[PDB]
Amino acid sequence: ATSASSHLNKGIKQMYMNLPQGEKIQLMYIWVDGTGEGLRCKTRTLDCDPKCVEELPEWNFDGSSTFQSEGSNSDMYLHPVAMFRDPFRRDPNKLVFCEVFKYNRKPAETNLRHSCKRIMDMVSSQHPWFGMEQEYTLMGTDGHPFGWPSNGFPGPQGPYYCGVGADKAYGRDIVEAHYRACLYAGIKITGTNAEVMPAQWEFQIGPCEGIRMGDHLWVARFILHRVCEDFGVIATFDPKPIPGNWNGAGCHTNFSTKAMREENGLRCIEEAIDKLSKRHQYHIRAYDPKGGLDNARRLTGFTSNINDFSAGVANRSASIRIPRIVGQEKKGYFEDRRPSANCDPYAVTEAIVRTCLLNETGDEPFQY
Amino acid sequence: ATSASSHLNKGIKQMYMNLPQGEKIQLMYIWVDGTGEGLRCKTRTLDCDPKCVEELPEWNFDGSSTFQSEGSNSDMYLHPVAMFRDPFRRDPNKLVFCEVFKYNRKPAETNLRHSCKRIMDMVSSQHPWFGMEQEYTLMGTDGHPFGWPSNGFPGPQGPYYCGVGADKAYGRDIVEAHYRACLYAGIKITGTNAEVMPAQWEFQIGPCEGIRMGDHLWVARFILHRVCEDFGVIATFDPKPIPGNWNGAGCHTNFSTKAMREENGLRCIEEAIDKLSKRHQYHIRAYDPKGGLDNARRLTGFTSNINDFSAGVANRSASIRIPRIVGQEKKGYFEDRRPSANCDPYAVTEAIVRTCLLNETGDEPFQY
Amino acid sequence: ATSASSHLNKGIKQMYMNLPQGEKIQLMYIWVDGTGEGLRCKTRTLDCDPKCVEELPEWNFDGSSTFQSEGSNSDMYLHPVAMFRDPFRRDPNKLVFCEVFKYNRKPAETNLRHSCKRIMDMVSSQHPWFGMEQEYTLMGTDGHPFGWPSNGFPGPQGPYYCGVGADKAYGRDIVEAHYRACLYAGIKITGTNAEVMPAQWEFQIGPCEGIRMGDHLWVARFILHRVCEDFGVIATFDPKPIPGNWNGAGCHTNFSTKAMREENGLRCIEEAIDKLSKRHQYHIRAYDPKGGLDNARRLTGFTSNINDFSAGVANRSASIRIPRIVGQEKKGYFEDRRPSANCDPYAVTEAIVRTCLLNETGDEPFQY
Amino acid sequence: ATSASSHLNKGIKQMYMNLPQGEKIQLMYIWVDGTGEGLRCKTRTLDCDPKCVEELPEWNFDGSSTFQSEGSNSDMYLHPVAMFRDPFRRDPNKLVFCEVFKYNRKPAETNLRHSCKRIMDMVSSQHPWFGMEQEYTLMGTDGHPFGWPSNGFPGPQGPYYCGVGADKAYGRDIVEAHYRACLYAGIKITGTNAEVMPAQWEFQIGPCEGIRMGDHLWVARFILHRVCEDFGVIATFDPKPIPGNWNGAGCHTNFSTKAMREENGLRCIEEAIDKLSKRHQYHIRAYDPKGGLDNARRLTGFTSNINDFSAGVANRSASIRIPRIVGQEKKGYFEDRRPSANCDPYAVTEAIVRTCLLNETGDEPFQY
Amino acid sequence: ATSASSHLNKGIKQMYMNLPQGEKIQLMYIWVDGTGEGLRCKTRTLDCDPKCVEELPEWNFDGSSTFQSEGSNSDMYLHPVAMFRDPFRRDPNKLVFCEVFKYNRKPAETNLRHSCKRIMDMVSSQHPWFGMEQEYTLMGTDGHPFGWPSNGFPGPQGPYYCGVGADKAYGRDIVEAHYRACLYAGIKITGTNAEVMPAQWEFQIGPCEGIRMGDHLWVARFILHRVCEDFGVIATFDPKPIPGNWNGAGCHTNFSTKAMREENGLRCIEEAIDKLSKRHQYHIRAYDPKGGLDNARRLTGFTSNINDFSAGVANRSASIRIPRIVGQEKKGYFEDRRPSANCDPYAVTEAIVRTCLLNETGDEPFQY
Ligand SMILES: [Mn+2]
Ligand SMILES: [Mn+2]
Ligand SMILES: [Mn+2]
Ligand SMILES: [Mn+2]
Ligand SMILES: [Mn+2]
Ligand SMILES: [Mn+2]
Ligand SMILES: [Mn+2]
Ligand SMILES: [Mn+2]
Ligand SMILES: [Mn+2]
Ligand SMILES: [Mn+2]
Repeated sequence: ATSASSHLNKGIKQMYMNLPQGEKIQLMYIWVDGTGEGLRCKTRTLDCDPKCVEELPEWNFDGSSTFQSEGSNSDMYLHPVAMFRDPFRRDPNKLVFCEVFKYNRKPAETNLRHSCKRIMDMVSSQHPWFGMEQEYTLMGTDGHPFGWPSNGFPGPQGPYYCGVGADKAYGRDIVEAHYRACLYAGIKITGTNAEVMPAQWEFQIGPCEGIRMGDHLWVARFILHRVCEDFGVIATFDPKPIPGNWNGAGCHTNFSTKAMREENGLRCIEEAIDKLSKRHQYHIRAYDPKGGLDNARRLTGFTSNINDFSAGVANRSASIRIPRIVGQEKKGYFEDRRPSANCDPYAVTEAIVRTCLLNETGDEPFQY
Repeated sequence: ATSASSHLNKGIKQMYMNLPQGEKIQLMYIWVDGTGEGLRCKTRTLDCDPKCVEELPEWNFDGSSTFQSEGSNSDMYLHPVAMFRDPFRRDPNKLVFCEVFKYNRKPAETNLRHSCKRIMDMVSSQHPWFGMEQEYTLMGTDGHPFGWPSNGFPGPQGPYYCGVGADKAYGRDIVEAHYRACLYAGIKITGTNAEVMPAQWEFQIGPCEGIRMGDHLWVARFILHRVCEDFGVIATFDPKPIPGNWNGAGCHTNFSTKAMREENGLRCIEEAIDKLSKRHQYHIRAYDPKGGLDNARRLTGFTSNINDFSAGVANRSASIRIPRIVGQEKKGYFEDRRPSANCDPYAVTEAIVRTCLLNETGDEPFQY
Repeated sequence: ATSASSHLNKGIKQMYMNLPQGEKIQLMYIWVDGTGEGLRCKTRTLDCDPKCVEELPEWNFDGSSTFQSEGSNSDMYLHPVAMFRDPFRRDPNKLVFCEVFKYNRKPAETNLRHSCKRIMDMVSSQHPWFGMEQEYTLMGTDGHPFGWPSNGFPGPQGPYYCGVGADKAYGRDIVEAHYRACLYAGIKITGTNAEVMPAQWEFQIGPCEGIRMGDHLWVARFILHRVCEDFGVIATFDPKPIPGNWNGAGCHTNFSTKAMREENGLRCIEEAIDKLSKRHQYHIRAYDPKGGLDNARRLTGFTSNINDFSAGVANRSASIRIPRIVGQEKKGYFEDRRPSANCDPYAVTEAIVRTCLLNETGDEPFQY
Repeated sequence: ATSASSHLNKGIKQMYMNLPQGEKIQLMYIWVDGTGEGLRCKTRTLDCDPKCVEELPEWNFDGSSTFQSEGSNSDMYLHPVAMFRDPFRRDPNKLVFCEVFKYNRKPAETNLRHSCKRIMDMVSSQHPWFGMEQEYTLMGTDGHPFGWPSNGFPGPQGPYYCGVGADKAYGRDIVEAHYRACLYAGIKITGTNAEVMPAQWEFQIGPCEGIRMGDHLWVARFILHRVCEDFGVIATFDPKPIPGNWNGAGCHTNFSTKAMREENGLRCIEEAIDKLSKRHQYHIRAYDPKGGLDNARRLTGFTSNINDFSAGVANRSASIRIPRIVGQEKKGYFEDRRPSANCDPYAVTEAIVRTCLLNETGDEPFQY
Repeated sequence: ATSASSHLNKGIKQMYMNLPQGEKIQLMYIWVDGTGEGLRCKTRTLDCDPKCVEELPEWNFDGSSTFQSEGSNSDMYLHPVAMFRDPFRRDPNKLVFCEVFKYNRKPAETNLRHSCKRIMDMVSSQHPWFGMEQEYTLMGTDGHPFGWPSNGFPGPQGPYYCGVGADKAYGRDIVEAHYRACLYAGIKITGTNAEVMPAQWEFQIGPCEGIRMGDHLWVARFILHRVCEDFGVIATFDPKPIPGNWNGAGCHTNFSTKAMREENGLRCIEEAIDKLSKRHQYHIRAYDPKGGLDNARRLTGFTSNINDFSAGVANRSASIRIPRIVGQEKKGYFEDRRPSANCDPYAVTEAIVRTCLLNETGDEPFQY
């Protein structure tokens, strides 16, 4: 069951997009709404052919329509912070991820990018590298996963992981289109695979230094949403898209700095793991938009326990996993398997840096 | 009845694949899962534009999701061994067939390529050439062959063999696409034809010296699976896809060495045939993933008998067939008609070489 | 009602065929099965880029699957005799019409091309030119003509002959595609038209000297079959596809030699017509694969009578028709309207030459 | 695929038929058209409430519309000869099988009942008893058997004979309704079963003395036609409804007289069998409306050969079969397995009586 | 996916069955074909209104069409042995379960009722009571269980056992109709329930002394088949209708005699259980038509192991279960959980009596 807009003749759209647009450039403005998990987009025309993000002009939108402000002063300004080519409108047009701001220049409630960027500007001396493996479930318009039998379930799990075939991988066309669009847009995407759950996939955004990780992950999520809209399906980042004995959707996070990637860098990995063991409660609170409510359906064991912390080397069921190659070479990175699929990358990255590099302690972040 | 993902608009996918990806290269990693008949695929991005297979980096995957390992140490490393262009992502992207290894560098349970490669490295002085004619049945998502009437059977056998017409060949588009993809990828494919059973086809991988035969056959199987996934059907290698008076799916194997292709080389053919007559039980055990259980439904006579060995010149019903041209010219090769359609090419090729060139005897292989 | 394979997404097939195949060349081998009216095809890969037909290698196939041989020695060799470009695989790939031979080099039962070629090698001094107007009926997979109402008939005959419009010509796309494919392949096709019966068309293969007529007609029939398979319909050459007051499908034959096309050549036309009047029974026996059984449903008068011979100038209902322009100019050719639509062109052409140029008499052909 | 009239709401028809009609009585007049295998029906209202057939009035119809007469004098009179209750209009209304007569009181071309009744009036002293097992194929409106897969065939023969289950018996509702209607109408029906061919059934009309056999069989055929019309399918009496390896539809005939059912009556069975052996050609000519043309597709062996006569005890493949119980008890009847399913019962019964009781000889019947 | 005959308008069938048939009585003859698991039915008309089974006449049928005899003497006689009212044709018509016999009065290959009846005539002094709980799976015409999602599976097992609701019980209408038909026909049916597998039900035939158990169970199976045919689904008695983690279909058997139901009758239960422990191999061979081949897919543990025998009190996983109430009261019966769902009740009952009451020993039955 696909969307009604998907059944429109795409040949007409291809013919219309084949027109030479000319000097005019369409700038698609992207930002995060008040829910903290959704995205919003609207386009504008610019004729100067800009080169840098700082050249792009500020924009404003009605925040009362995005669950971001009341009716008194509902106007919210958009400050561009990321600059990417548009894969749905080819090279001349561009994708613009923006930072939401209130009417009085204050950061919005869901605008975690301001604090995240401040933290990484503080810690840039250590060069923190992040990589997050977003896992999403391809769902039809009917609320059930794509390709799943009507009013039923497919076979048991096990053949679907990284599977090839009509009965092993559902909606691979969406994944291929999203991969090509992310490569075209300049998103630092490293790879993709099919997860254990059928119609559930994964794409790994590559090492991005600091705020670039959150920027690239958010733009990749928007690109995936637009590709699924073109194909007529819905990509949901719910941690537990289907209750029962089905694999949950999570977003593991890899963390590494200059010392952790240097020779004999395992000691810093142990220090970071101990700090995360100390701040497990804060991290699990900050690893999803609902403060652990959504992640309680994925990290239920039977995925590490939500209420119990555990770490180890090459442990799939541990909250923090050290790659076996990292332990063998005594250097590399460590993977945080706690964050959910709908987690805000800015909050996750900020919490990881605060616990590791800033030695933060307590139950609340410290304002600097 | 095709897959639900097939009904997605392919024009959108074509438009997205028309984007210039640029310097980034997608490497699709392919390996054999724990079932020994299925295949798994997942992709990664590499920016160095590699030339040789040894340059490609090693990868790891969760073996517990592919019926290959337990939960203790479920990580399995991937060692690339074959290097091919990607027909589904054009020239810059590549297909990578990999060798599965355990966490402690030991070969996996289904990783027969290690022993096969060792054997052919031993016997490379004789230059063994192999060619296997894989026969597959095009099945819809409903478990019945493609193009077959709903809840029924088509006309009797005889018009469908190498037939041309709407009512004589089912799913020829898949066969043409697979042939073009195999030619593009560099797979040494020689030809194709429609088998006696409707919707059942065949493609013959050409003479490949040693381990290249298994590599090319496995990559061709993966390419066929991906093409059928694109078209929305399922290609099954079951030896007896439909019970009753319907032709079974098998994978005949041609074998030849330097002496067997030389002048007056028929004597070596007789020696090899006698050795296979001696080791019929071992060969029939090693000619399918289930140790003769699957092949018991195809080689039931009425196809040579599974429990009875027979060989001859230009004999269709014999286990080993000498081509009539080979007998006329007193040189050439001989065909082994016993292996099933789901047989692992590595095991078949290794058994043939062990019986012929290594003069192996007994009921178990000898470890060197 | 079209075939289930037709509903497959052809965009995927176009994308796969857009790949550059490279140096490898696919040779599609074509031959006539044991029924004498059907065709069989299977392809092979050749890397030498051949120029002439004699360079192409011989092939073999299982004759027991084509109603051509018993189980004792079921292998039948294929000897290429015609060389054509492949319209379904573009210029580098080629179509190969082959001559079927038994295991002991003897011509097959349905291999009339050997005797036909011998006869025309004998009579090449007179330069016999032949042209046959094959008429076929476009039928869906349901056994009823294409575009005909479900469980019914269209309007009465008369508007459909050479008609233009949605309600006047059924399946014109197949005819256009077949015409383009025949022109691309080098088939000497002269024209096409819609016959009186709806969904029944006709294409006229042009003057081809001797065995070339049979070769080109058979290759054109195969190309039509493949085009209909691509479009999902079935092209039947039955003489009476639909019983009742509907036009039958026939294949008229034009015959001319050097003297018949020369000045004052009408006398040779009268001599040939008298010889055919003498040998009407032999010709009507040899003008269809069933020895007049199939043609008894078309040549029933109400089309000349099957049991009565008649000839004249510009007579539609006569067995032999002299074109009015030929009579006016006292030179040209004459048309034989007796052969059926499923007639073997080799047998028809051989019988015509034997009666006209070889002055054959009796009820059986004379072996030379 | 059922008829369009079948999809009409039958609840409305039931409601309308629930009305009390009153004193008026509907008389459905039945007769055989010019084809000799079809039936025609039209009704009239009579208010006298008749008791005997001779009371019913004569009727007339346009014979030019039933392939029975030319346009000069196309009126044909109907003479009622059989009297039966109407199962489609309940007890007060009646079914009337009539005898067709020309304008000049001469019997029609297809009116074999006159000669048949004369013969049995001659031979009534011997009390000939006849029973014919009509076998019919339930076909949908699309020309393919009922319940058969679209554009295909069901499983092989063997499970369908007298089968019970959804996949073993097709259209059993029609058979049950026809059995109930025949029992209600007074037709001497003995039993029913499912034949080897799927959707092919059989009903055996019981021992009827003389002309009553033909009358009851024709009325039963009409009742079956009307029941199939109500259900929306077509009951065809073609001897070979589906070409190939499928069971044909035939109408075996049992014959017995007073001496043949008496003690030590086997000698008369041998005499009758010898007479039928003598007159096999006449019988096979007179056992179908087309003079053996239709039966040539059923009695092709592989059913006794059409051109070869054979008889025996408990022989299924013999033209004449003596039941094994009859041979054991030295009395009873013998079965004639030659007549086709579309045979006229009057002609079959008349030929059997002429050969057995009247000792007729030659190639043409003798007019008395 | 239901049968095409199910979509016929049942209002017409109801109207036709509403006719008063009168004095004529339809006798439906039922017997077991050569497969040993299927059933066959065909009807005849009798006008004497019989009271007892011995009054009914013998019948004959073509055994070559039921996989029961060769073509030499294919006639097989039917001897009625059970007498039941017909629920599909109301009170006047009757159901007749018959005993198949060869042409020479010898019992057929699948006619186990003769030996079973002889054994129970021998052992009638002890009054053996049997009750078998047949479990069947309601399957559509497509080969998948009724109500299951197309190309998929429903939720996991556990809510479906004896469930009530649209999503908990599939095809309850068939079960209710079958229960009513069995009660009407006089079948000693005790109860019904829905098994763990969805669309899989169970009906328990009550205590029937000796051969009556087999008779009633076979007639109940035929009634279930006819009811499913009316509703358009297929009732399969396969031991493992769906491979995987789904409950298998079995037919447990309760056994009790006069001593076992008397006071302090537990000792005889122990003796019988010990005898069955001794003869486990013979029983498991004789508990299905395929000699343990079918039951190997159901009794695989994970249902007691097929190769391991075990017995106990109130043990679900044991081959022989003593009911807990029986152990508490020291009297009653014991349940044999080994027989499969397609088991012949005659063979099961005969084996149980031979092991228990006749003290049979060895690997083959002893002919008396
Ligand atoms: Mn992963
Ligand atoms: Mn991972
Ligand atoms: Mn082959
Ligand atoms: Mn072969
Ligand atoms: Mn014309
Ligand atoms: Mn013409
Ligand atoms: Mn019969
Ligand atoms: Mn019979
Ligand atoms: Mn139970
Ligand atoms: Mn129970």
